[PDB]
Amino acid sequence: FEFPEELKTKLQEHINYFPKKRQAILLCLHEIQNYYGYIPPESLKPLADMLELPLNHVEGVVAFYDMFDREDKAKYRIRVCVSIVCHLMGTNKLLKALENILGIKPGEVTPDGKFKIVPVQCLGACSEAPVFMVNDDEYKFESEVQLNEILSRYT
Amino acid sequence: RSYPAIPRIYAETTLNMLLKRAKKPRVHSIDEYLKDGGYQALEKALNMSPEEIIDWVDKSTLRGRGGAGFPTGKKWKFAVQNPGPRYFICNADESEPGTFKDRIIIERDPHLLIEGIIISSYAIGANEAYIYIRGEYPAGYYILRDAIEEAKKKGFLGKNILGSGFDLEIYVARGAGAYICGEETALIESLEGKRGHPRLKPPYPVQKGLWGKPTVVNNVKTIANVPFIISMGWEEYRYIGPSDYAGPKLFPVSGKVKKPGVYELPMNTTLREVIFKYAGGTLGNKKVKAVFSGALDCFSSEELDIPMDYSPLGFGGTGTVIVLTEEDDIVEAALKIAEFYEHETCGQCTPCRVGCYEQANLLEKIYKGEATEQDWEGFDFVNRNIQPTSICGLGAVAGRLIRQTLEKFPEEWEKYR
Ligand SMILES: Cc1cc2nc3c(=O)[nH]c(=O)nc-3n(C[C@H](O)[C@H](O)[C@H](O)COP(=O)(O)O)c2cc1C
Ligand code: SF4
Ligand code: FES
Ligand SMILES: [Cl-]
Ligand code: NA
Ligand code: NA
Ligand code: NA
Ligand code: NA
Ligand code: NA
Repeated sequence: FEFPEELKTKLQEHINYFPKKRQAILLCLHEIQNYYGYIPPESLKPLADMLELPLNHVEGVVAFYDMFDREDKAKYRIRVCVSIVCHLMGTNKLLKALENILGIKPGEVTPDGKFKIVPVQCLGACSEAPVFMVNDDEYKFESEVQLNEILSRYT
Repeated sequence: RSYPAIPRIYAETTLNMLLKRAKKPRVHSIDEYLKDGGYQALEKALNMSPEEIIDWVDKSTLRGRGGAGFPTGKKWKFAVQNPGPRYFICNADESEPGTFKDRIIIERDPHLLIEGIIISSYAIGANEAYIYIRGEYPAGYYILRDAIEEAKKKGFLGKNILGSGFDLEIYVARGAGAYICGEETALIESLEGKRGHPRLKPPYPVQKGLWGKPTVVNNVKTIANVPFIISMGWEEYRYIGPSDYAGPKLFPVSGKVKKPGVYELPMNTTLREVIFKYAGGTLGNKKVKAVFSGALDCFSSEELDIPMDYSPLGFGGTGTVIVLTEEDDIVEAALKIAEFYEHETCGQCTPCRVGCYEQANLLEKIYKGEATEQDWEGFDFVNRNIQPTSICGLGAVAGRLIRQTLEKFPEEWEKYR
């Protein structure tokens, strides 16, 4: 298993960025998930090498950080906050609209491998509860009609 | 310059300091920052000795804004008493439920933060600084990177900043979903490319920190005060607000209010004033049942007339105000707090690991109505025994809000038993 050169460039760039190269492990992992739509298990041996780090160190890191996913490939991750504030303001309304529109519940990918709903803790936007992200873009949920328009931006 | 989409968090200020620009929901770039006199405090500071800056920030009475309230001047003095090299870290993990204040300074007035970092680094003799920003803030990361490049093009970063002899580079690092990486020692661990496990203290970071070197970790807002202190002088700054807790304070208000958002106010402000005078009262004008102080504390409606300070019978915390009205099930809300601590314990300590999981497991059963009598007596037990043997503050407080909720709303819990 080898990364495309397109991708190795970005990873080298992150590795040169910090003074020591092992400090770039999270930025490399972010970049891999961004590129593949998940962290492939087979990807971790060549990463460990670029970071001059043993494999099992990288394994424990991926497992510790909740943003990283090794199970399911997904083009758009819909991160839905389930913490106290969004619960009070209508997480359940948002999840219902998502189920009506996409036909899936938290932790499921759609059968086309396009959307995965990912329940996350507070997203630091509680004034605009209930909050969700679609990859990097972030929004307040107002209604099912509104949600439907937003999701239609992601092809 | 497209950034990822961001909700436009409402912001209002009575002091016109940290929110001077950030009260408008847009990126203020360097040209607009320079027009309000930005980077002139930096210039001023570079004509004073590092020691003199330490003294000014000490005399200002600036306390940390990340929670502990530790005097920033004293922290800086402790670090400079140890031989260098020295590191400066900006804590931008902001992952506590109900807290969304640091992100608006980052996304709207990045040069306020960058200016503070440069001054602060020079004060402690640091030539390397880090901003550790949570990974669910992608937009703030990209905005910070672009702003750093701007400051560099204008000669505010690099080698020999404005002919001063000071060198500084600011590296921007991202998290990957871990609340504990906001604890300063676990942040340094994450910065070292490891898992975010809190270190035992002592030693504190100011002696042994990043690569074992003297390290100052400061919160975004603590740092954002530093340019103001340099610009106005210490004596002027210390007279802002109450003497016991001087300076601008930021209150994130959420939940059942009409005007949820971030408010810049003095700390002599009352909890009722925050909700009713500033935040537009309750939503639907329902009566207030409780205020959740983030995930740390629970105040009842009979405690709304308390100063939002760090005093006996004060509000404390990070002044985070989540409002619950009369129709809100507080044991359903207690479960939500339980579930936070369950997902966020790092696992190192046994009582924290096991107690955070079991608190959430059992309270779910109690909520769903399928808890045995042994599940009830065990919930109570688990709740009072998360703390033992823990080597950081998350274990210390994981049962705290929930315990107050049992003590202050017994009628609401009896409904479930
Ligand atoms: C579990 C936990 C989470 C924390 N999260 C944060 C955080 O998100 N931001 C922060 O500035 N401090 C946080 N702290 C406190 C820091 O460890 C530290 O006290 C602070 O960053 C020091 O900066 P200050 O002097 O500017 O307050 C947290 C502490 C604990 C125990
Ligand atoms: S108290 Fe909990 S969160 Fe803190 S170090 Fe121990 S196990 Fe980790
Ligand atoms: S509780 Fe959902 S963003 Fe804070
Ligand atoms: Cl602390
Ligand atoms: Na977010
Ligand atoms: Na709205
Ligand atoms: Na200019
Ligand atoms: Na940069
Ligand atoms: Na986090």
